[PDB]
Amino acid sequence: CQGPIEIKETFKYINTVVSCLVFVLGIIGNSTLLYIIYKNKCMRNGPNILIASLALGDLLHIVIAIPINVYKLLAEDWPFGAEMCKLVPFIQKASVGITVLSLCALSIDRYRAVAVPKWTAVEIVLIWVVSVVLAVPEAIGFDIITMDYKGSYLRICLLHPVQKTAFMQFYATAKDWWLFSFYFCLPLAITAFFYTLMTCEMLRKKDADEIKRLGKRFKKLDLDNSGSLSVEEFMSLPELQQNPLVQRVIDIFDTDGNGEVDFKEFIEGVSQFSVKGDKEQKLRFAFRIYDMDKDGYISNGELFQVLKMMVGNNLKDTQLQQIVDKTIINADKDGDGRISFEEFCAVVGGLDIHKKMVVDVDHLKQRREVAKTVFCLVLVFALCWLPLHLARILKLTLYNQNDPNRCELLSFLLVLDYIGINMASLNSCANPIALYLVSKRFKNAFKSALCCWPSHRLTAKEVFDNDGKPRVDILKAHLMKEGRLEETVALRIITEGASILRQEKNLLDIDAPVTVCGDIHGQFFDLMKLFEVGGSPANTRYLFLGDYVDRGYFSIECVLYLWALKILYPKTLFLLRGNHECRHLTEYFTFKQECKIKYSERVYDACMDAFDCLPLAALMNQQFLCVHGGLSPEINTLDDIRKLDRFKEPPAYGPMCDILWSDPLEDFGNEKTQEHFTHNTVRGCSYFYSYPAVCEFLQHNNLLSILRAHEAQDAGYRMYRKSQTTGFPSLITIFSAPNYLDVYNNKAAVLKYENNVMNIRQFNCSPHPYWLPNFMDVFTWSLPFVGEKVTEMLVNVLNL
Amino acid sequence: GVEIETISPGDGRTFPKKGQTCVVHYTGMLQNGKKFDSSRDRNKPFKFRIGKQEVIKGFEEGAAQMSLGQRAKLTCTPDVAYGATGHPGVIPPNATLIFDVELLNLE
Ligand SMILES: C=CC[C@@H]1/C=C(\C)C[C@H](C)C[C@H](OC)[C@H]2O[C@@](O)(C(=O)C(=O)N3CCCC[C@H]3C(=O)O[C@H](/C(C)=C/[C@@H]3CC[C@@H](O)[C@H](OC)C3)[C@H](C)[C@@H](O)CC1=O)[C@H](C)C[C@@H]2OC
Ligand SMILES: [Ca+2]
Ligand SMILES: [Ca+2]
Ligand SMILES: [Ca+2]
Ligand SMILES: [Ca+2]
Ligand SMILES: [Fe+3]
Ligand SMILES: [Zn+2]
Repeated sequence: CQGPIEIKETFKYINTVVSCLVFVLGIIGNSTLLYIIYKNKCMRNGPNILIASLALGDLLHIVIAIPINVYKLLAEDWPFGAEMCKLVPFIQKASVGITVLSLCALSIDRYRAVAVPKWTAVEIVLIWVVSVVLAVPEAIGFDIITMDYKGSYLRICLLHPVQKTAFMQFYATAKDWWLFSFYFCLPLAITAFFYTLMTCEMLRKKDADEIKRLGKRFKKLDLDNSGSLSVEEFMSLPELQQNPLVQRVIDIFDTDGNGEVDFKEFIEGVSQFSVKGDKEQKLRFAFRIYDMDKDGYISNGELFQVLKMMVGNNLKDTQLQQIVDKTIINADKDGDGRISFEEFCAVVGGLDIHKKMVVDVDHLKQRREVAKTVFCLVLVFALCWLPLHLARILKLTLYNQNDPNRCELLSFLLVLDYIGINMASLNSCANPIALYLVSKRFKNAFKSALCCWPSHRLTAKEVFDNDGKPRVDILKAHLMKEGRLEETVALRIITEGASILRQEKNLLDIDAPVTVCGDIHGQFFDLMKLFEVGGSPANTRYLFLGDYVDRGYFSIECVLYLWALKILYPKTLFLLRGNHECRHLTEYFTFKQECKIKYSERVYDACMDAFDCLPLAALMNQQFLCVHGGLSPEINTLDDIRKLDRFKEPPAYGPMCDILWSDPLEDFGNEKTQEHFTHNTVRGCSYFYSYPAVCEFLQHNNLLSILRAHEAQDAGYRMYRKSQTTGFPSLITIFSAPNYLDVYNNKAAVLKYENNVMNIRQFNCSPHPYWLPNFMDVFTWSLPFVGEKVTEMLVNVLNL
Repeated sequence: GVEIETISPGDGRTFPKKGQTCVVHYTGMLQNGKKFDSSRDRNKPFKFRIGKQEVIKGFEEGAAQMSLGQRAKLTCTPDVAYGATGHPGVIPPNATLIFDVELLNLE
């Protein structure tokens, strides 16, 4: 005829432009949808993972079918091989297989609740495999046969007019009937049949007797019978006058902010605490406790004021503030200085607090928002694939070429057929669009992900200068203000410093003058207090006798600063190994828990590689032997330590453990027996070494005295009995941790040696910021108390 | 399951009573000797009231058996502690706790 010529040319540019709009919107809309699901841990869900399956299934169709489908239109030829031709319809008819079946699974899933989990994984795989099996017929029949237009040999993909088997012949004749049946009749029947049944089930026994039950109490609590509950009337229960969170919970109940709660507001709040309540909404009530102004975001000052109520006078105004900044900084994944509900999930997702917010009620009536998307996604699919199937049916029933005015009827059909194809492609780029416009939960996540795309971690360019030498002033000031470093730079300091330790001998040669320092145990703010007492590390030699970690809350700052100081001054700062630098103790104590919270698990592994390279002992000016612990039964001469293999985790027995764990006797210098070594009951391993053991060892190696650590001293030092041979104190213990464990209230000391003069310089504790037990934040700290208090109120309000 | 061991004696005449507030310093450590919390770290005491279940039943029973100024070591078995649930982030499940508590004042 004459109709199709102009229609085909008219839609040649219309079809390609629409496919471009689908491509641009589809590639960014569907990809962002996947990026939302895995980043946000509350968005995982079970109905929200099938939606991600829709986007992944449609993305594959967009990146493969649409581009080459465009090149069919513009070129009117197939420049590709036969293998590509069987790939075009196979995937296009497979993607609608996932789209159709997922909408069926989503419908069944929602009726399941009304009537990634383990049973979810089978649904995703079963949907995908079943869809692909039914897309095989397209892949079988497509090939390049039977066209020759005016002597021009052109390659065009089409269904084979003659099939290898009669089964495919049946498929070829009734291809539209099979497309209309399994892909249109099957989903729309299943999705609607379960939704029709869902509406009937929800309608019946919705109000039930429960709303009648709560109505009995609501009038009773309303003393003035004003139809609404005031704050004063909530104070009328003796059991609530001592609950600190009643004023907060009333704010959630009072939705309109008029200061008083009516019956409809009362019923809504109780529904949130039902036994059938879902995880995501109970976490929202806990979120609304802190969010005072109902702006959806927890701010620094609002988190403090809420906590000040529950904490009471158990903490200072400064201490409660200090953990609030740290909680905000660590939980703020956006850097906006405030916490949203998505960030609130990442903190308390695995705390299982929602299992405590339980009362004895039902009828959550929350199935409105979640099921709107499922019925809207089916709504979008129905209104996009409806025109295409309607064109084919029009051909089957009403079209007859025997009619005189046949051309006019085909004119309307071919215009609609091209439109039906264009709308059918639109469904591949429409599902993210509908979600962003329908659901609040997806809307907020989309705003943050796309439109929105001290807490500052120091960067490698700032800590290191152009020569690779770390700058101590910058690193000290930032660390002292609770600052942290980049994950890579933290590794760089530990690894670069550990190499310097690797080259240095087991037995150090240290010349006077030098400062000897004892245990630090993570007391970073006490560590800087040490440095002014002994002098600047640049021009004063320091010897640390071990114990850099554990028992404190700033262990990583002590490690980073000392290892950073090791790099800048390899020849004037000397580090020795203590019993806490091993995997055995840090698992037991808090160093590992610190590394997980503060930097990562990978930084912790790097520390143990460096902790293995730590020297065991040092020889001080050829008269003093410096060691963390004491002597060993298996070591009689200094060269014995030189032969040891230090690049390993210390064994539970042997010379190395005896070096790092041995203690002097309680009656040292006045022992009742002459036994040199006895089992150490206090430590549980290594040995006690007595006064005869020390003097023999000093004389045999021509040594004057021994400097050690590893024992707490009230004055920071302890001068033991003087050796008979030299008249000098045989053993000296240096403990440089002031107010050790913040319970001992002791003093710390550093030993200054110069001009053969023995000097002891003491210093006291310094103020340090406050960390909660196990480095936790205030949300983990308080939610067990929030969940208990709100449950105590709700049960007292309702059950009476 | 509450065990009380005396560390330093008090006056032996004054005891906490129902309805009034106890002011104590406490040091909470696990059965293995690992410390997790203590009020002396904060340099302020801990205030709680007898009979309103502000603390776990194990801690409350021991504090009522202490005299004014007395300091004693308390044992908290899981039945009179956080039990099988524990406390998220501090206490491993089914852990026995040891508390070193000093009674300063009563109101
Ligand atoms: C900011 C709001 C929270 C609010 C926090 C404070 C006022 C600061 C206060 C110094 C608590 C400490 O915070 C640094 C910290 O003290 C511990 O370290 C601790 O040594 C401990 O065991 N103590 C403290 C001393 C009294 C005994 C016991 C306790 O009775 O603690 C109580 C406790 C945990 C009750 C649980 C609550 C959960 C229920 O499921 C469970 O029901 C069985 C009972 C505490 C005092 C609550 O009444 C009050 C709070 O929680 C806990 C290991 C965890 C606790 O932080 C939570
Ligand atoms: Ca009223
Ligand atoms: Ca109201
Ligand atoms: Ca706010
Ligand atoms: Ca934020
Ligand atoms: Fe130590
Ligand atoms: Zn030590």
